[PDB]
Amino acid sequence: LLNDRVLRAMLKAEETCAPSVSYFKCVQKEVLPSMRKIVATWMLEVCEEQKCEEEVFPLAMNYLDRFLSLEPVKKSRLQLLGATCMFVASKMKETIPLTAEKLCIYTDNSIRPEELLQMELLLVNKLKWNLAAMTPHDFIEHFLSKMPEAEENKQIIRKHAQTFVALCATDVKFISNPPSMVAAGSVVAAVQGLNLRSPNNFLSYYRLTRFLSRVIKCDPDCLRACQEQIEALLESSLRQAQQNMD
Amino acid sequence: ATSRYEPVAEIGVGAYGTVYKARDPHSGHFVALKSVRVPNGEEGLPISTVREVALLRRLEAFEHPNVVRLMDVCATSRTDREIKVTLVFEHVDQDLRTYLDKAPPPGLPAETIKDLMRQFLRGLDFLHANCIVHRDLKPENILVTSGGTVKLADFGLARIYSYQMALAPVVVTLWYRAPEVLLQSTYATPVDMWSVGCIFAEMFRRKPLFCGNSEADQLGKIFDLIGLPPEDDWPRDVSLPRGAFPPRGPRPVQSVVPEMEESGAQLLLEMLTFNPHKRISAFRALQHSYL
Repeated sequence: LLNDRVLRAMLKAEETCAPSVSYFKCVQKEVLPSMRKIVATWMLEVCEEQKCEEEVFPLAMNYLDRFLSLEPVKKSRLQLLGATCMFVASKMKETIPLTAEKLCIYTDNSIRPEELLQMELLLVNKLKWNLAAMTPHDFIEHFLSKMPEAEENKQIIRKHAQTFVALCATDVKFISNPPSMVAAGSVVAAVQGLNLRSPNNFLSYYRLTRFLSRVIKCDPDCLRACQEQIEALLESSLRQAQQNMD
Repeated sequence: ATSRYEPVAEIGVGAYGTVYKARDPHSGHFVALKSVRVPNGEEGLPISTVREVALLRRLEAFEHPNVVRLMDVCATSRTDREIKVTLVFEHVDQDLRTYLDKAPPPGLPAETIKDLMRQFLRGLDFLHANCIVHRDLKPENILVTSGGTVKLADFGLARIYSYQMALAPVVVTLWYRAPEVLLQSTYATPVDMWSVGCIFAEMFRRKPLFCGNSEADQLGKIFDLIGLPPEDDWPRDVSLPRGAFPPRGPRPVQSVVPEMEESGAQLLLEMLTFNPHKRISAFRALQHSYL
């Protein structure tokens, strides 16, 4: 079919956009994982608040990681990078792209359109205009097409997977694992957790790791490892969801 | 300039401006540095420029043989109302003209054609698959470095270069444009197939099969060979959109081409239908009796 031919190409391209798992050690001096945590989660709120196309956020994070992989950045200038990555991500994925002014508004006008636009060329050029990158969502749909599940079911899987993908994107995992893994780990965690609540329904869960790793052509222990990592990230939302007081 | 590339010769000037040629210092390879001007909006890079260029880079990871690679891109000059973007490219050594000009053959061969075409359709069918359609499908925008290859070129670019007609230029070598391309402005995918048969013929073994100038002049030039279609195969609507004026009939193919085979005539006919619908497919062609 054309499933494999595209998929093969998706995976090639996936690897041409891969960031460096080492950039905090090697490239960055000021910037630390906790700061990226703050920008990523800031970006997520913007995409949510602005009801952006969901593939915008994970696309911007790709840009951000691939840039931190190539350029050292002052922390004071990180949020600006977040903004720019969303600026370009949105332009790439949205019929009504985010406004530079609307983006700076979200920084409480800490940054300015003129700065944003300087960055855009920085970012775009560093990435060599290789921007139609893959997202976890691109794969989720693919895997979903291969699966024998009623459209009602695929909707719920699709919903949950994309939650997980967001969880991942605000984590360093997203730097280590390509969207194919992120998508599969998320589908695997989603479908599995749905099979529990509703046994004898999401029975695509059944050895879904091997299935999806057969597609991705990946070590199924990594998909198992990835899945667990996600399942843990989710738990770590038990902390956030409540401690908002003190 | 400027770019981490060192230019040399200047393989061409034309529609897409000057097409100079450089080496990749820390790679040690040849590169075809093209270029373009786009407007510096208040919202930065033209949404349509980022999207168009981005897609051309979403290709190098197919490594398709008969298409050239956008190797790199760079937005060099920012200034209020203009950014300049050098498109670094894969570099063939020579083109289909320099190929058919340095032609030892007196008329032939055919298996240096039948392959060479069945090839040409390949890259076209690919670019089409990915939703790309070519404007300037020409012997300028077709090439081979050596060993025979046929890497199609200057694909897509038309969208990115819309800002060119702010220079309202230049060559306008309208030898190949589809019966629609300037009878209207349809920019369909089939119109990209027409330009094929026009190169298909020109290969046996001469110069343009329909070079003229005027839109209608070429339009009528075209009718001379194919034969003026009666309605309802007759569209609209603008830009001195002439109706049927000079009335003609269907002329044999091999006639003015020396000389198409049994099918080579019949296929180029399927190719060069007026009606883009009952035209031919970039693929269905690519597997005709003519092979």
